[PDB]
Amino acid sequence: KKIGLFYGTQTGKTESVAEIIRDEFGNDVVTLHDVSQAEVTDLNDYQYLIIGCPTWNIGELQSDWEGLYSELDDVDFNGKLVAYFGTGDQIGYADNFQDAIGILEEKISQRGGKTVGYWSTDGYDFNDSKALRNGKFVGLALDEDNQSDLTDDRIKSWVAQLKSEFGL
Repeated sequence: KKIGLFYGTQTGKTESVAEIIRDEFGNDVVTLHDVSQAEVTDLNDYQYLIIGCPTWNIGELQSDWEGLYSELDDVDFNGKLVAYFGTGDQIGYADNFQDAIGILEEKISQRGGKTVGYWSTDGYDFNDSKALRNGKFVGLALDEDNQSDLTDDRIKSWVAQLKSEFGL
């Protein structure tokens, strides 16, 4: 009803985590939007947003999201609070781990969005990332290929953090 969660997914992991995030928030607070069936103008309807996008393209963005990216200039995000999460492989993409959410954040904050939900890089083994803001990632970094046993606990901690930041 109040937080719009827009995700794009390739193998379905970002979508399953989006449903978990939805449940952790509860009370009909978050409405899920698969970006394959969304329009950029749908983002304008929320004052609270959660952007989900995996990184599997070594120097490109998830197809569904790749499309919306070009039209992100058509939307004013000033006043909106935005959080980010994505899936990736810190070993197979050591130099580009979670690049997708960093690209998205750069664009959105330029348009006026305020990033909420920074997440610690501790416990990850990678080299670089466009999502790296230096001591923290721009949002929740998940790795189901190497750290699937840490996923639910990470989601649990991040949602508790977002509850405070979003004022829930």
